[PDB]
Amino acid sequence: QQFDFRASMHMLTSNLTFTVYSDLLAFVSADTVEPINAVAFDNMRIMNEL
Amino acid sequence: QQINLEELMRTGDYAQITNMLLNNQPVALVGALPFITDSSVISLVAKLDA
Repeated sequence: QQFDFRASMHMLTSNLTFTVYSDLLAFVSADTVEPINAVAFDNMRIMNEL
Repeated sequence: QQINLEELMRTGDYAQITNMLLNNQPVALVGALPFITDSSVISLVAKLDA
């Protein structure tokens, strides 16, 4: 093929400046009550024989 | 309004308090508590208590 400039010159649509994140989750801050205080769908208290 | 502290540190705090504090809304707290005495009026005008 012969070469024709015009037709080979294309413009470019590119976004600009990302920052890709993996793992995710991590951003989650989470603690836990003290075991002696649990509950199931029940809501009364899992493990309740003092 | 009110919020039992005993049940708070038990339940695990649902940012309920966290929100009210953030947003500034008239509120109360309840239970055992450490008082702290001050003098030099100053302190007050400066509104330290907040």
